[PDB]
Amino acid sequence: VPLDGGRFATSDLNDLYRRVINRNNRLKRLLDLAAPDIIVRNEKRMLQEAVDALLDNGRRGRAITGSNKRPLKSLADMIKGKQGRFRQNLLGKRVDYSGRSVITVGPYLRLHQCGLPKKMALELFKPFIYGKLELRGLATTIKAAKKMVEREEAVVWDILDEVIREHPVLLNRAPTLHRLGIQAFEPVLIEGKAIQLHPLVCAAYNADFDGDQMAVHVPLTLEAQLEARALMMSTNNILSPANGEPIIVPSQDVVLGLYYMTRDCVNAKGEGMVLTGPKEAERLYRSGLASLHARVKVRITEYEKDANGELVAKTSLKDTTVGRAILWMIVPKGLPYSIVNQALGKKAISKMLNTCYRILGLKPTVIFADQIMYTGFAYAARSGASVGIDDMVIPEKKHEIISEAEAEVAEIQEQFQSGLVTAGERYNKVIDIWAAANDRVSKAMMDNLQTETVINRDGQEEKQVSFNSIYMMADSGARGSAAQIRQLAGMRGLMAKPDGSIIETPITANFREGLNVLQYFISTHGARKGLADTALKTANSGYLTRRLVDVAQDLVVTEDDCGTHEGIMMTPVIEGGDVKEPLRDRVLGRVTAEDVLKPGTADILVPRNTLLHEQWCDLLEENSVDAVKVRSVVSCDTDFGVCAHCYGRDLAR
Amino acid sequence: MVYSYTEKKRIRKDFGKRPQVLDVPYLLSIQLDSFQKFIEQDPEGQYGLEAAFRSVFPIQSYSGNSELQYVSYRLGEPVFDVQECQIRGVTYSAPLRVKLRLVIYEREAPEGTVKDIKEQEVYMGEIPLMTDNGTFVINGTERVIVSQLHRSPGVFFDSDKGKTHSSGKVLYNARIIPYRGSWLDFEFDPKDNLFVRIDRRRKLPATIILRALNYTTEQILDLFFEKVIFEIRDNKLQMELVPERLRGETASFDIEANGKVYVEKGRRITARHIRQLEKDDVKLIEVPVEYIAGKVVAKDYIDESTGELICAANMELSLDLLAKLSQSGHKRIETLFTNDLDHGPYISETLRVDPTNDRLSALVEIYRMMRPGEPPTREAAESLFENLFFSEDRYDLSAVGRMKFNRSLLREEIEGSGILSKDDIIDVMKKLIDIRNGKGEVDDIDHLGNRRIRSVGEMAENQFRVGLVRVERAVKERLSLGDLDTLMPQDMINAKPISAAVKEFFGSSQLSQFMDQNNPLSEITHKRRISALGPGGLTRERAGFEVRDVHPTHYGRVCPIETPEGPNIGLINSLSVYAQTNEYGFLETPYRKVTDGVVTDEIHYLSAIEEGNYVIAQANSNLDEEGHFVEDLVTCRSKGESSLFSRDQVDYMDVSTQQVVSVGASLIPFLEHDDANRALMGANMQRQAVPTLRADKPLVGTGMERAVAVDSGVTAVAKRGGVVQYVDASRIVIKVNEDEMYPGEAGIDIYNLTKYTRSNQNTCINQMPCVSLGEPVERGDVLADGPSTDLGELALGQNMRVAFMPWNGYNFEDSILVSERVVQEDRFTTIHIQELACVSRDTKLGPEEITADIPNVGEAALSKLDESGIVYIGAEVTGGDILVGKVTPKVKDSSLRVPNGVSGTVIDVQVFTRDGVEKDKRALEIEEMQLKQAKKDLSEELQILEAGLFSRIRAVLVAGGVEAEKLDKLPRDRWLELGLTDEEKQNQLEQLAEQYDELKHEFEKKLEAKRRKITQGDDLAPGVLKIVKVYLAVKRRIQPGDKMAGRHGNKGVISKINPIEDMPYDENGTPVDIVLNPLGVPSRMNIGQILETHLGMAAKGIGDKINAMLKQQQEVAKLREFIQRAYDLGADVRQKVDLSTFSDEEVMRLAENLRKGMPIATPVFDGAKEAEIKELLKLGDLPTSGQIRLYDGRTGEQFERPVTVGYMYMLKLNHLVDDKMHARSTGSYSLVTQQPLGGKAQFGGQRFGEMEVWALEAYGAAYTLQEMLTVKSDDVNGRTKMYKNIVDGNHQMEPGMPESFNVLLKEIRSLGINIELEDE
DNA sequence: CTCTGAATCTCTTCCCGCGCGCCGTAGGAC
DNA sequence: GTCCTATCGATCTTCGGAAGAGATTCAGAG
Ligand SMILES: [Mg+2]
Ligand SMILES: [Zn+2]
Repeated sequence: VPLDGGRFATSDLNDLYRRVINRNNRLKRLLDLAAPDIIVRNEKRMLQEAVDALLDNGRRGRAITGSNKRPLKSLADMIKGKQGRFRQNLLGKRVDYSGRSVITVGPYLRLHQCGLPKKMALELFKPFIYGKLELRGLATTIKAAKKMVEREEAVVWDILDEVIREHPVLLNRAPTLHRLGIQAFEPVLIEGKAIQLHPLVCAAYNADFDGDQMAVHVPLTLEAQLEARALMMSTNNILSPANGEPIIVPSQDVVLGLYYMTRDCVNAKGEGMVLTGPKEAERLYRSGLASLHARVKVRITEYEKDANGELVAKTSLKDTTVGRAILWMIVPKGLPYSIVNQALGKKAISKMLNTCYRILGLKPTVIFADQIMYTGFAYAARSGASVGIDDMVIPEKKHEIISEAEAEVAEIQEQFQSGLVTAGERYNKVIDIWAAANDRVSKAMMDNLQTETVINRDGQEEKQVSFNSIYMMADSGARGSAAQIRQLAGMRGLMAKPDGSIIETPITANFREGLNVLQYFISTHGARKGLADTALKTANSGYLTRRLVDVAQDLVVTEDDCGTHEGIMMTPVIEGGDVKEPLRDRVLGRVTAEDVLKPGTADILVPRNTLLHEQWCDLLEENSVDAVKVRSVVSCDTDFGVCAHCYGRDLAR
Repeated sequence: MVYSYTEKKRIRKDFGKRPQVLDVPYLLSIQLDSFQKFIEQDPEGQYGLEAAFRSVFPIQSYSGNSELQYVSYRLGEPVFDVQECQIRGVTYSAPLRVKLRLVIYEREAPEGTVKDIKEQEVYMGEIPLMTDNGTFVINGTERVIVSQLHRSPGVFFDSDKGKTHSSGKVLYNARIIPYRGSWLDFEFDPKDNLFVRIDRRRKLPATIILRALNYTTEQILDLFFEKVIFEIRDNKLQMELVPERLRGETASFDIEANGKVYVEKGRRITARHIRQLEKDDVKLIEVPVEYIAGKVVAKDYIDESTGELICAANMELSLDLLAKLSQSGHKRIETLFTNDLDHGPYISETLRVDPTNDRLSALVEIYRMMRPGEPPTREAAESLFENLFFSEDRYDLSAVGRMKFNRSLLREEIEGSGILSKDDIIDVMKKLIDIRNGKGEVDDIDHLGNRRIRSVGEMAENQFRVGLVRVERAVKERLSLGDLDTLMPQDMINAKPISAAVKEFFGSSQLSQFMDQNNPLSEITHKRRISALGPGGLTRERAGFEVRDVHPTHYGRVCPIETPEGPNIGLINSLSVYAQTNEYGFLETPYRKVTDGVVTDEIHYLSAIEEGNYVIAQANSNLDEEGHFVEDLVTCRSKGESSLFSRDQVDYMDVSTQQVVSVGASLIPFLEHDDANRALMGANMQRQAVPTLRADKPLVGTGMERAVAVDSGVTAVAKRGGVVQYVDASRIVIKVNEDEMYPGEAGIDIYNLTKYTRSNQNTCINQMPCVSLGEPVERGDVLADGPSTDLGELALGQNMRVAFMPWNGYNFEDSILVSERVVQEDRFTTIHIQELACVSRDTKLGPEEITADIPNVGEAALSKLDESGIVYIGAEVTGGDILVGKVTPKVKDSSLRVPNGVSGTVIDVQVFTRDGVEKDKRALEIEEMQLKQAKKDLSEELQILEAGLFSRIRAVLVAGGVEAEKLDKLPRDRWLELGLTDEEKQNQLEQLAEQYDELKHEFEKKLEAKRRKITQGDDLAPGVLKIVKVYLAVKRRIQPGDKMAGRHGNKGVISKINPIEDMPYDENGTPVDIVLNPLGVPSRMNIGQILETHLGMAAKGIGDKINAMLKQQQEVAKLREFIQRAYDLGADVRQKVDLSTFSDEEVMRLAENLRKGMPIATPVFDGAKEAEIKELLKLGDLPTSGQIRLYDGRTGEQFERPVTVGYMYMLKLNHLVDDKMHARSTGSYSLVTQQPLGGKAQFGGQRFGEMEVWALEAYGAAYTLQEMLTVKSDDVNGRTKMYKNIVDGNHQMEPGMPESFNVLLKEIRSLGINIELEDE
């Protein structure tokens, strides 16, 4: 190809074939002109050494070059590896009908939607837009509709909002480690230029919102839409593929709001009255007559689905708080209130959400998750949950704890100053005195944070769980648990040298206060190690997943039951003393290999190829079973695949 | 106390406490004094071009038997100055001219010349020059050479565990690294046999070198090993005991004599026994024959009588051998002492590997191991071996390498030759063997005493050497064969190889970086980067934790925070604020001398290996105003260890609390509080802020802004003191005062400011005045702001009023919520200037034209072109507008159209034309401009001298010799024709009218030369006829998706542009401008951002009291009282300031700049205590909790509990969204395989890359995948059938088989590999 | 006299996206 | 100045990758 003016792009192969053909022209000449052996052995060497270049330049002694020692890319350099066809153009390739933008958070989306800019939708869906303007007969054909789109006329949006009206679009970040990293959403149009993503789903992508771009793809055919809607739509993927654990796990602000809504404060406005239901609980809150975390009694009703699966509705007085009454109004009618009657936090609400999925199923769970999100945002707003430096709490015992520990370290030093302790022992004991100070500072600081709240119970003071701003965030599990708050206001503690060996004199300061220059300079030996690790690791992790999919990709589940009776045995992992995992982690949802007996003898408990779903694994936990034999894909005697029963539960379903 | 006239306009209230004894060095002396060190000639020939010339000249051929020799060099002034050069697009360079003298000798005679011909300065090349901003201009583009940091030349000893063999033991290695030439490695084999190699070639037995130097083995053994002797007298074979050779080891055998036995069999030996051994004088002793039967002999033993061998040096003895050789009369037999701990036998072991006999057989082995396939040959071998280590053409420890070598061998002196010598290698071997004998230490590799900085003035001296090295090879041959009769030096050399060498360097080297001219900080922190990469360095892909990590010698030399996280952490570092390059290139940094017990205010720079010899107190350490330490014991660092030591034990002290950081981090306030992750991301995000439209000042800073904005050279700085004569936002012109004038000059310094222009990153850079007409200015005052500055403080961003709270989730996770009030104010709008160019050529079908007569297009488009064929200035343009109506013969409308998507106002055009080619009225329009701009500024001197000279007529008329019957109405040289007599005054008149004519003739050549600069065309590339460049300015606003960041490494997209009524507002009804999320502060431990907010809030409060005191018409004496009460606030803060001396005028002029918040300094590790922020907030009428109750503008409800409100500083980053939003329906495809193009600069499709395909396969989704990688992508049929089915709305595909896979088949079948598709 | 141990050499692998920026055959002979 | 032909067939490709595995080279001996 020509480039900028009358110059051909140096198009490597044509320099290699040029080498060959020149040499061959000479060799035909010198053969027919009958040169002596030494001359033809010259040209014959130079020809063999040139065809060497053309095939796989650089397996020779040295690669040949035509610039500042750039080796020319030969054929075999075009086939292989990271810039060659197999990886660069075949296995994955660039695609039309795609676009990208910076993502930004859209709180108002229902979980299945994402907003995408009108400019992109109009530049992406063009073929479908022509397929409406001809169908309106409003444009004569492509030749006119093209112009009618270019002019961006007033009709086109009402057409676009009919084209798109339910065409799923696929959003994926990159890298995309796992299936949840491409998902489909129904688009809704936006005026701006960012892609408005749903808040809960950002966690799945590991999409942070700090300027993290994301690509979008339109699926074109009917089949690509039916696959997108049935499989990849976000509503169908509330669980992880890898472990039976939600991926909708609540966003930090949502859980902050729900924690704040459900606390009890022992003094409050409107405390102690009795109400006929959530609705007048809300009227009581919204008019400002009762505080949200005030204690109350309410009439409640709750629903249970019986042994058949049909609802029994029940009603009672409940003793609770205004905000637990309001929150009960969001829960779908089939869960027990005992799941809400407690000050909620990130673990407690994940199990809340999980139990919704356990009891109702998917379709209520996605909507309940949406409502949780909206609720948490709204009460987190009213909560005004700011952060402020007067809210960093230093336990003044910290001053004494250093002033004590410093002298005891100097006792280890004075022995050393008398030769009375060894050079190893002096060090490895001093760092334990600093550990004994550090545990004490941390414990005093967590006690002080809980200690900061005490209030008059109409007469005489009494204590309660601390409304201290940073402590709400830790105690809720929103962000920054013990290891962070310890550094913010307790002490930063011991630090490590480049070779991992521990510093003899720790950072007894904390970030509420200043580090001096040395404490700061040593602090960076931590952090720069942790960043070097990130930037170094991100290669080897990827080369690991490549090697794995590129060995696993041959498997597909391809029979129902291979017909084995063989398998392997599961127990709690008992080691180092106590059990590091229970049986219910391992065995849940495999199929039994062999008939599982009652603990004891001759009474069978589970038939010999039964899926041990949850009601079976709770039953095993009712028994004194320790070892269970189950089928495993390593033992499944299907040729060229695996049988379904040997694989067992599909974790995402 | 005094402040300069640009300080005394916004005296930043300073909270610092430590008195800054050393004021920050000019932040680019790293670069400028490097290049000055290259460009200056220096008779002490090291450093500079002159050193390189003297590295090659004199130059000669033996067969020519004549020479040419360098005498001296001159460097002419650069053909175009920087401004004009940056327009015209060439490189700013200087012509290199060299006095070469060619000397012609004769045969037979003494060498006295037949002739010698000094060529009058042969032209040698064009070396670029550095601009005073420290940047090179290389093709109009402005480029910066980052300093390299790499392993200094020297000798280095090393060892490792597990990386080698892993059986618990460690292997030791020594290297000699020259500056230029071959590396030599010595290393042991595991079995302690010693080996050597050159340049990581094959392993050789190490004595092969000592052989090659023609030591015999007997001599080698006298170089390395201690003697033990046997004397065959008083009884057969007595033995020479040196007592100290037995200690700690077991006396496993009979040694005794004469009285008390020292130590009998089986017992250790100790001091008291050695003293008894000495007191008995054990000079000879009895030992059993097993002892002598252990020995290896030192020296050669032929039988003299037969003349024939019985034993040889390092041959091993036995009783029968000892008998026959002492029986042969060799009554002194001599051997070596080799205790396994202290005297291991490694060289004898090496002589058991050794295949060599003597010198020649080793040279044979050398030449065959090094040059396999060439013949060894006695006359030929040395022409390898000497050029490995002993010849200047190929081995060279520079003066730094020799110094480091001598220091490591513990030599007395460091003025030494650059080549090795026998004893220079032997000393390395001995030191390596001492290490293996356990009596020494290995060096830490990654220590800033072993790695040295190379900067531009050294990289370019090497590349210029590569030049002279290729001229060497040409000129030697041309001289050797030449007749010497007609040749003159300009025949002998030609510039082309030098120019190739240096131009490729400055143009394209891995270190000639394109400058990040993003904002004035990013200019500087780039000019002072330290890079480990590039030529002679390591590589970003090929290093690990050993070098990325920080090291204890970094303190004060390299900033630990400011490194570009990502694939090259710590392979790039930023040279710390105060640090400096030593003479040799090692990084050295200033410390205060602690003299006995007082901190003396004198600074000594310490390199990284001077530092370990002292104990140095941390910068915070207090003093008593005499300067004794206040503390009785104090924290110091010492040997990388740190601990507490006594008062008056300590020996040096840090110079400043800023010493540990770079400017990039030194600008963060309250850095004392931040996690070093978030310090790092802060100090990296500051260098990306784009200059906003109306930039001002950070309210909380560090007082480093007053230095970054000035030293970065981008504010225009007053070269000499004077008074402002005129200002108009394009020119500023200063009547310099006569106390700093040069006597013949007009005395007037213009400053033509640069206006709207593209930065290298497309942000605009318009300088604006800060002065007023008639205002006085002093040398070094800022006259004009740069981009991102105001009043000469750095000012990247805008001091936006932020409150920390959740808001319905719009600021979830990280996002920033923003009020419409900020965008309405044009707070963050920013101007992006693109350059588009239309080239035109003398193509093969014929020459192009620029015209409006374009074929196939009507006035519907052409309405914006003028009649010449270029767009009007001030045309506002959009996609597809024709900017330049180029056309090609045989007529084709190829014309410059504005690319898709972009839009803007055309702010300027430029036109460039070859020689011998016609202009047009847009070239004449630009000539009219530039001529007039030169002529005006010249006239404003000629006018000033004319006025002075006619005064110099008038005054000496009016004062005496008056002729003023009529005077001032007349032409003031027609004043000569008045009738004054031939007394001296008429001769003064005649002479000073001739001085007036010559004053006209003076400018009569100066303006001609200037107009000749403008009249000419330009040095176009071959093929082009002319080029025109057209600039589009876009005023981009701010919108969802744009990125903003704080200084603390907090960052977000802005997520919604909320209308004012929805912002929270306070109990006074002012809404907040931004709502940040709180949870990021504990979760990422960057709580310094809260104290910036509170101190920012107080900063607003003082302006709030001042603005009220200016709306109310308070008298200055009350106003001065409040301002003074603000500056004196706090503890014993460093600064003192007396508004009593500000003359009221300047008190109002000060107030008029505080009236939007008092600016504050919080120097990095020395900031305000909390108790001083509270104190300032109490001086304002503000709530000292810092928090305020807020209400929600959606309802007017109160928020529960107050929330933080205050003035953070926020930067718009250059990652703004419309520069990234992209989408493609269909368009281009690549040629080799039909997959879509990739880009925004091309209308590309996103890569559905490898990992996404596994992601689809992991759903069941097969049809989606089939589509994505065929129909949507590659199948040349299917995609056009798909498109039509979609416009038909059929929703069906025909999938085929991708053409990229057919490419593969042919690319395999283009090997002799028959791959084929198969049927069943 | 070469058979199983071990020893030195080369070959091969090293995240995914993305955006800029520039830079892009020579020398000799007719 | 343009067109055609060839590369260090009279040097010196960078030491600062590890690894990890194989092909290919050598011990102590039956
Ligand atoms: Mg991110
Ligand atoms: Zn099976």
